[PDB]
Amino acid sequence: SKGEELFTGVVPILVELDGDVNGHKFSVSGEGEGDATYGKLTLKFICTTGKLPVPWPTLVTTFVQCFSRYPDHMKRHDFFKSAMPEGYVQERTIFFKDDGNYKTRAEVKFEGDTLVNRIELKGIDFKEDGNILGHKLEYNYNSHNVYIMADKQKNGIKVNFKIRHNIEDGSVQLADHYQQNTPIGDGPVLLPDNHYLSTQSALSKDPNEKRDHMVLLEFVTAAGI
Repeated sequence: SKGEELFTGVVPILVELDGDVNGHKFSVSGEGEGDATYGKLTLKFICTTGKLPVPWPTLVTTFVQCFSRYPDHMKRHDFFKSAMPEGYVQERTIFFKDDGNYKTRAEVKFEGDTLVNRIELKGIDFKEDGNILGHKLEYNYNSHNVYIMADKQKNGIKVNFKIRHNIEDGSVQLADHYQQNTPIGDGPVLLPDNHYLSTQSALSKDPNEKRDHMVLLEFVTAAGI
């Protein structure tokens, strides 16, 4: 592939997000590394504007699937890497059941040797007293399957999945994702056959960090083929 070669080693990652949730403006910066050979990700996020108005777990999916590990046999299905280094646009609408929804637009691409994820996030119809704004979500995360399907008309892919956020009371906060990716350039990309990504994540904190943050560790692997 065209991008395959870019992911042979450990790649530095840079994440920049600008968000507004119900008039609550904020900014997050993240740094880390990605090692596609192992579908491994390590990222540290910082709320630059002070305290995050939403719960960290809600931003996880938002904050680089090109770091997924595709087994040799599945390489031809790797749309993500194939779009590099020009990059791709990642757009989403995330509906929190019985609550507001997030609308995101991101650009994933290389800036020199660093992989960049620049995001704009807009959140509306949230309940000032709900699970989100009310910060009732637990600081954790579960493993999920991300279903991938090609989008011929748009020379990109469509992804759909649900995230299940644990609430402090033992209950669950549902987050339905609708996702579209399209190549930035005019270059060719690989259009995959339906398959999925198996994602596992772990959230932590840095004892030395005084600022509001989140440390994330993920492992991602393609399957279903």
